[PDB]
Amino acid sequence: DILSSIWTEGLLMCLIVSALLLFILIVALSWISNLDITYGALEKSTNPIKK
Amino acid sequence: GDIMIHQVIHTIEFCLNCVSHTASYLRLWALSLAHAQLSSVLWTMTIQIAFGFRGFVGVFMTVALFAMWFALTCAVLVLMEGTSAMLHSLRLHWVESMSKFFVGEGLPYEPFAFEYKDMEVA
Amino acid sequence: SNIYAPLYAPFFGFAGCAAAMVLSCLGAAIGTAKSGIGIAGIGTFKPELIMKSLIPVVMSGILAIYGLVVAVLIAGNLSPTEDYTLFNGFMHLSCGLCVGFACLSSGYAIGMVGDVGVRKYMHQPRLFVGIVLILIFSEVLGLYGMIVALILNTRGSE
Amino acid sequence: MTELCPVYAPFFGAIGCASAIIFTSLGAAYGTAKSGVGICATCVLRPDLLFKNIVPVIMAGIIAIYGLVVSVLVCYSLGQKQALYTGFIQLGAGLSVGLSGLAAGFAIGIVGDAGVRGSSQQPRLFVGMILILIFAEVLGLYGLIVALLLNSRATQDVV
Amino acid sequence: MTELCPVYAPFFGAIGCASAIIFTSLGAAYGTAKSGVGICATCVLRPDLLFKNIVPVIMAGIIAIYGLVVSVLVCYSLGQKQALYTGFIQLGAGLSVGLSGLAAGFAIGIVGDAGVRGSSQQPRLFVGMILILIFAEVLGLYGLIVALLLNSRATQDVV
Amino acid sequence: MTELCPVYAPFFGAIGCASAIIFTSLGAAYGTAKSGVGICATCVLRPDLLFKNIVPVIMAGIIAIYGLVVSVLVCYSLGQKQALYTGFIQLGAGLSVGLSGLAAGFAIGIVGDAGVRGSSQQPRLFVGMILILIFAEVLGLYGLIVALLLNSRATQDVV
Amino acid sequence: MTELCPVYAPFFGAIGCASAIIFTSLGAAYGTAKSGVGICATCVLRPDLLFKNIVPVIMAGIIAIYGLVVSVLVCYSLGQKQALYTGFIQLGAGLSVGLSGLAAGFAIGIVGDAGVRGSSQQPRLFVGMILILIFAEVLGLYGLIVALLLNSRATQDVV
Amino acid sequence: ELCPVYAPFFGAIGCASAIIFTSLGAAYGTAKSGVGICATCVLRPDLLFKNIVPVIMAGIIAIYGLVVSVLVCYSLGQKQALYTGFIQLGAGLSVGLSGLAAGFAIGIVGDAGVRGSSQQPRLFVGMILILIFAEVLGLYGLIVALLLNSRATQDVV
Amino acid sequence: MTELCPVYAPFFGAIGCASAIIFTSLGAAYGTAKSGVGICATCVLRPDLLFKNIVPVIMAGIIAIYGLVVSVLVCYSLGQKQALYTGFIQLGAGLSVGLSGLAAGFAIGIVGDAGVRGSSQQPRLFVGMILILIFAEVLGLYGLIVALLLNSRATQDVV
Amino acid sequence: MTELCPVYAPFFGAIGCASAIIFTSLGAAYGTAKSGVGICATCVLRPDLLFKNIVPVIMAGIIAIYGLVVSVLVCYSLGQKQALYTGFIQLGAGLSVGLSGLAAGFAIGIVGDAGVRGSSQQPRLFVGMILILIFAEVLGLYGLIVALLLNSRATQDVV
Amino acid sequence: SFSHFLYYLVLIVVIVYGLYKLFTGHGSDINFGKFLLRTSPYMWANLGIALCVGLSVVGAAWGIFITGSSMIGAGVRAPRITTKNLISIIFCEVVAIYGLIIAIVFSSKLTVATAENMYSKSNLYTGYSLFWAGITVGASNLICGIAVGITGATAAISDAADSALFVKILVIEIFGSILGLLGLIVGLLMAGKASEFQ
Amino acid sequence: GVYFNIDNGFIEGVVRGYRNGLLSNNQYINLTQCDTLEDLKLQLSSTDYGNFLSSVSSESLTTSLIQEYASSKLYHEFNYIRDQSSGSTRKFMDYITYGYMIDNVALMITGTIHDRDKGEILQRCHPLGWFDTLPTLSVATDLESLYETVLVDTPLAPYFKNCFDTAEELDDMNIEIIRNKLYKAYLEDFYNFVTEEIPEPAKECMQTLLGFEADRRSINIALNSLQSSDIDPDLKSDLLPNIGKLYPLATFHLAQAQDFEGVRAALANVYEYRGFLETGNLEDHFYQLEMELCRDAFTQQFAISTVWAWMKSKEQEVRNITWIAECIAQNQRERINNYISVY
Amino acid sequence: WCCTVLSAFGVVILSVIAHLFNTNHESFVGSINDPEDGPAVAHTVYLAALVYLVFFVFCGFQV
Repeated sequence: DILSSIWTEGLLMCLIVSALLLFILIVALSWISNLDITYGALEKSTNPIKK
Repeated sequence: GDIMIHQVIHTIEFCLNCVSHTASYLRLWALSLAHAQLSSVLWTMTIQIAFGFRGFVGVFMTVALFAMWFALTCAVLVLMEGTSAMLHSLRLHWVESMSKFFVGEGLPYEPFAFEYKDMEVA
Repeated sequence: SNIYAPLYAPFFGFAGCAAAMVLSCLGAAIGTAKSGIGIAGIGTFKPELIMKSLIPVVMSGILAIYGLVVAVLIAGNLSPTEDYTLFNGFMHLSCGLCVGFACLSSGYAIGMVGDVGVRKYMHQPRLFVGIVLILIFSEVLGLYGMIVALILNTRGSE
Repeated sequence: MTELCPVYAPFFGAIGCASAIIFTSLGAAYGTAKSGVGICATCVLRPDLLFKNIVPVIMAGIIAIYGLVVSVLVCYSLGQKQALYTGFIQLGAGLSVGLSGLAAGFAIGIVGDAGVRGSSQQPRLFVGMILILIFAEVLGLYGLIVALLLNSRATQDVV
Repeated sequence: MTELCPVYAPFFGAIGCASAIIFTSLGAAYGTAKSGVGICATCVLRPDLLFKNIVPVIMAGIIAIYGLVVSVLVCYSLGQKQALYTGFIQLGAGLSVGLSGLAAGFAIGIVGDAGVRGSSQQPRLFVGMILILIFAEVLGLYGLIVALLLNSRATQDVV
Repeated sequence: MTELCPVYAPFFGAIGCASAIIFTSLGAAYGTAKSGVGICATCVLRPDLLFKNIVPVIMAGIIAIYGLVVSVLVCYSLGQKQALYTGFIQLGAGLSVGLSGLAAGFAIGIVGDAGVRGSSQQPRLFVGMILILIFAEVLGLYGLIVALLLNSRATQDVV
Repeated sequence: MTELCPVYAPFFGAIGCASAIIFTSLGAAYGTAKSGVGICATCVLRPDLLFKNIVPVIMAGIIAIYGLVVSVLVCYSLGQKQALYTGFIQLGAGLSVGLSGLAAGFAIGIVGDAGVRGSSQQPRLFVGMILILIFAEVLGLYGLIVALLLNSRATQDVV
Repeated sequence: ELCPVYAPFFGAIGCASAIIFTSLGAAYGTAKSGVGICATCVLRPDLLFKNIVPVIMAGIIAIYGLVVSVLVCYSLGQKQALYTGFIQLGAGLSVGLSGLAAGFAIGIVGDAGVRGSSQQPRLFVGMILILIFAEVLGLYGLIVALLLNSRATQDVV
Repeated sequence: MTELCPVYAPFFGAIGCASAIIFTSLGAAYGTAKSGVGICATCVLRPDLLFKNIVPVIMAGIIAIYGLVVSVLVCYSLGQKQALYTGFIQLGAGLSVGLSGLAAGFAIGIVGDAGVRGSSQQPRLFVGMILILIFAEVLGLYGLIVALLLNSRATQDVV
Repeated sequence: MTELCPVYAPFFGAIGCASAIIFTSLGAAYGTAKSGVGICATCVLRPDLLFKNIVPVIMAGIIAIYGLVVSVLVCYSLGQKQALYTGFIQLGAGLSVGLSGLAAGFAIGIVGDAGVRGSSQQPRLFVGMILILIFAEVLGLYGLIVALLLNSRATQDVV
Repeated sequence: SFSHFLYYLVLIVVIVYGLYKLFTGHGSDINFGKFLLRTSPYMWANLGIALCVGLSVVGAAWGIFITGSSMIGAGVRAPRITTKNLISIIFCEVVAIYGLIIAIVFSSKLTVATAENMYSKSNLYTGYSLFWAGITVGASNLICGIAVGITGATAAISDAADSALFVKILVIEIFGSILGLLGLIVGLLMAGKASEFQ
Repeated sequence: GVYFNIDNGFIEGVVRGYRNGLLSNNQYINLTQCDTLEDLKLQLSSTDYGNFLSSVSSESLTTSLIQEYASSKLYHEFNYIRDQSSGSTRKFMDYITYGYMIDNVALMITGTIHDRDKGEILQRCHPLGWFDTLPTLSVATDLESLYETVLVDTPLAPYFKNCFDTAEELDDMNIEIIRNKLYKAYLEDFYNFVTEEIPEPAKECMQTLLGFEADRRSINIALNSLQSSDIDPDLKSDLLPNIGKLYPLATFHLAQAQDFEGVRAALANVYEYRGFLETGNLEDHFYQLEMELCRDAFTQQFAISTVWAWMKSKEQEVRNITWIAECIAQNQRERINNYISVY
Repeated sequence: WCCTVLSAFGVVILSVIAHLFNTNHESFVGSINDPEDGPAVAHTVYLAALVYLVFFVFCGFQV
């Protein structure tokens, strides 16, 4: 009943859990790094009618 | 001291720059090998094929292959890598030599003189 | 234990039922969301057509009901004290993939068709019969996968 | 489970009978969505052409019919023991009909959108449109023939 | 079973039989979609050319005919307990013809779209456009002939 | 099966034989498609250049012929009990010819397209077209030479 | 097969022999394609420079010749019972010449394109274009050097 | 046991990559520099010779790749220890990817420098200095490759 | 290495502890950054609302509190010879609270930014804003209570 | 290689200690980059606040200080004859502190950039900057407490 | 696309590995069944619970901000919509309610097992049941929250125009929430047959 | 369009709320029967505009003041939305702004060919196409100096480098060639940007609507060039927008056309434009089609195209208000029903 | 004019390499991989030098 010695069942569980963890981490970083600041409300535009 | 900020950056810059130039001195080796084995391969694949079977057609074969070898040896080598090693030996004098004692820029001296420039076109 | 019924077959059966339910829900939600886009788009101008044009939302709900029926009629005949052939496990997996992907296809089709048809129903009213006809075609598309799912389970449990 | 007929043999057949209806449904859904977009966007201007432009939707649904037929036949051909050979053969049949129907559905959707645009443009265009659409349907028909032949070949000589 | 004839063998034959029509169908679908967009764009304006400019779709269907022929030949040559060699040679023929047909369909679709756009204005361009279509078609013909040669090598002198 | 002639050895040969027509078919198809786009986009104004500016299509066909020659040469060398060494050699030869032909087809497509668009206005661009397309198709010719040397080595002094 | 001469040893050698010609052909094709676009667009206005601006095309041909030489020399060294050491060396040489030639083709195609567009209005930039093309060519030349010296080192002192 | 048959694989891949990655880096550098030069020298032919410098001292990266490749392959062996192969692979990767980074930097810095020098010539020295500091990256990669391969046969058993 | 207590059992507990703070910190940082951008955009024109619009930042901080509490409780429930049961309960609690806190922080940030931009216009939107923010915070609270229940159950009948 | 302390235990310790500075440095670098972009954009018009709006960079550096201190405290307990348990614990500490610091760095960078752009136009906003930015910092702080607790749990009663 | 090329690379690598294992004659070595059997059922059960509650909350919060951003955007001109439209938030948070209920129910079926019991038939059944029920609930409520949030945003936009539009559009969100209710029912049903690990 | 609300949900909500403020047909009918301009202001105050115009006296009220104040409110709203936008949405609105920055820079090169006056041009330069360096661009006396002032440091760089040379625009007329070719390049660039960096359905409801913009530009070019034979067709081909339903097949015949009959033959070629120019004036039918496309842009919910639809709808709504105000002040009430309302 | 200096150096180079080949020198011949056959290759290189001298005469007659 011994599965591939290199990829033991414990190591398989470790790597599938780590793959799920890294997938969640990559999704979260894809969302966070997608943040952009609404520059317009911050910078002072010299538009005469904006002011 | 008030010039301590300049002194510390000068000191760290000097030590790291000395080790950097001493390392950069290895690309004289690098260019030497580049030239040596590049000439080796060019000769091996032009003149070591020129003789061929030494037949009547072999005469034309060696003529054409020596023509190609000379064209490459000039245009590729002495122009391209000749200028490359010229400019690299010049990089020596830009950075490694002058950064040690070239204190800074000075006013160029251009006296008011004629030069007979633009004989026909300008 | 008999070799034809390994211990990991419930994994395959429950993967089938899970895929069935989840992906039928996904297709139904895509359909109902895009249909809701269309409904809210036409509501501002011609609100009187909302009740008549609500059909795609009900159709997506019917799609979800198809998915639920398949999922429950898979999950009914699975227990830890009963024999469970790996054949039955793959039959339930095939059932789940069948219904899930088929209802996802039909849900996407209902979503797009309902969106465009409802948005263009504001312009002239005769489009409603064509919209409902195309929607019936798109939902019987998922009904085909539903029928395949039922026949697959009935063959597997036998 | 004999080495001709292993315990995991029915997995291939299950995946085949799935993928058949799956991929035919994908193709039918894409074709129906594209054609319905065209119909609902052009019948606003020419409402009298709707029951003529509806034909692409029917021909897209024919792909779903093809997948339904293949899946039903494979479901008949399944069995706990069966053969590994039957597994591969009906997997091939399912994948063949599914992908052929998916290609047919893509082609039907694109050409149906274009022809439904052009029908209100020119009434005579419809005969050429339906000819092109038949030529696209023959793709799904070819896939149906291949799947049927594979299913027939699957069982007759297994042990 | 035997090393030369393992039970895993018919996988390759079934996949070859499927792909030989799957990929030809994908190519024919792409060609028919592009050609149909071209037709429903042009023949709106000059409906008297919908007879003449239908042949790109015709040869796109011919590609699927190649796929059908090779697929049914493989299916007839299929069988349980076949030599593993037969499985690989059939899969090789199937992929060869299928992807050659896919490339041919890509070429036919693109060149047919361009040619029908051009011929909507200039009629004399039709002969050159059909000749380029013939080249794109003989691409798939090469695919068919190599598949047929592999099929011929598949049967005989094999244990 | 012995270690030098294992059962899975014909895998490499079959995949090589398939790819030797597949990849060259994609190359020839892309070249033909883009050349046809160019000629059908610019020949509508100048039909007189239709005969002259079709040469990229013929050269793509010649690339396809290269692939077919390699494919038939390898197909005449497969066998159930063939050496693994052969299998790898004709796989490498198939990849070499196919991908070299893919590159050549890409180059000829791009260059023939740009060339016909340019040469519509300027007649003497055609000689430059011919020269550069020869220098592009010698890519497929070089791939052909590599494939021929590999195939000729495959069957020699092999056990 | 012994420990140092496995049955799968010729894999690396054959795929090195191939990958050399594939990747060099890809680089040559990319360079030829971009150079051809440039030449056509630049000498449709100024056709007298056709014979001159063609040089990057021949330079890409020289890249192809580099790949051909590496492949033909590696092919002869290929052997049935060759040491796996020789297989790894041949694979390394093939990759080292092929990818280097692909990069050289990338660089020379971009430079040749842009330079021939520049030379349309200003003629003295030709010499600088030639020099930069030589500096791009020397990269493929370095790939040739490394591949040839590995190939020579492959066979000598082998079990 | 310390000498697997697959040990030369790592050395062969290191030798290959040492020229591969450096060739790609130098190729991108030369491509960007050349397009910049020929985009600027159309409006100013005479400064061509001075503006060529990005191409030369980007191709220095390919020179480094070649020299590492030769000094690694001349340590390849049929009976080389797994450790020799791994050290050769490490040196090859180091030089190749360091040269790739240097090629990226040199390419775009030289592009910016030639665009700037198209206007006024005093930017010449500054672009030289910046691209020196870019090429020193391939220099450090050469250093690492040299020391690794020097150790690669120190006390091999 | 007990059968019930494998040496790698502490993996799941340790990684659950790490993730319980990692994902909650990711969500809290997203919420705080988005809310801070919203505040900087809304009180640059009306800095009188600075004291009010800060609350979503505090809610993101409370999400971070949930993550910290779960992580420290897992720390206290973390050992060397603990069974796979305990390690997996710690993993499950960590993943549950981490995903819940990440989503809660995401919603808090986005709603807070949109809301403060609205409240720049409408003063009475702040009740709705706090209401929706509490509804979002209850999600992280739900994750916290789930992790609490698991961890409190993690020492029931351990070996 | 005892079961409790495998020879590959130091993988987890080394990777945890490495990541503890890697991810914290990535977060700090992103924070300093965005904040510095904001500073160079704002202080060009308002150089008076150059020394005042510098604090986002200050606590972005404090994030890297957290990374340094956690890595150093991990190094104090990293050894050869270490149990898989304690190696995994210090890996978990490394990941926790690194990813919490990375989140804090993202939040600090975005908040500080927005704050400097706003505070170029509103003195009253700087207090809101400080509050929001301390709230961003404290998340990485909580990650630091998590890592410290894991390290404190990584040394006692280990075999 | 570097990511897409990476996906194609990993796919071709796994296909090549499978082909190598099959060709060598050890194709049976890659046994998915053996992998399922030798994994502790606690892994499946606890991942099921964790992803159940986590994905339910993820869908809930996703829909919440989708509807909330639009609610605030439409509330700048029509302040009256917030109270009448918080029903959208309720229907979007009820999916998190479902996730919490199923998580706490599943926690009951999580017990210890003896050395022989660990991999028993009932133990494996329970582990896999909890896993797939958790996935079903989590994903079903994820897409439920997505649909409910989109519909609630549309309802906010419409209620910015008139209240009758909201009253008529609430049916769409009702069915969207019925999606998650169906997920609740089916997950609870497929997990009811599972007995605890004892 | 599920991801759309992560960054633009609030903006979409505010834009839809503004859309709920668009004048309905009943509002337009009420404004039509206004006796005088002051009564028009009084009845308009009942709408979302409210007391926007109460800052000026009744006797000082005029149609120009009506346009100025209503367009100022429009520009305030747009600037607010842009200031509260982020990322690709901000770039899209920036593109919109470039759409009028084209006109402002074209107006600014006028008065630089003949540097008679400045400052008053800046006052006349409407703020929707404003950029920060425009005041700096004002001081540049020489045309070339202004050219490099706009060739760099302005978003006008790609269009100017696309088809212009620093000495070329001296000969070219500002209206006939300079502004029209700049609109051309703007339309190809904007259509490309939409095809690259936009989500569905905002995709389609941008390509169709920008194609309509290109088509109206092409029709105006074709029907204005016939009166001036100095424009040779090849330049006209270089002037046509290269995008839209007309391209490829129709725009070539429009370029080669040399009379009204030829333009008619090449124009009724496509569907949407039979009888489009045969009856009435181009402007009214073009605005009606623009309103139809905008209405559709509002049928979509989760599409960033609602910003463009709101912009064009509100601009034509203020144009309708000004048309009614003129028909009342000029007492030309016989053609007051030329306003176009689709709400 | 280009052929002038090319042939100028070619005559000398061909003559010297021919002399080395005819002298049976280690650095050029003797090794197995070398062509050996010193007299034959030397005669061929003599002929190459002769034809380059012919090109010299032909090109220089234009001066």
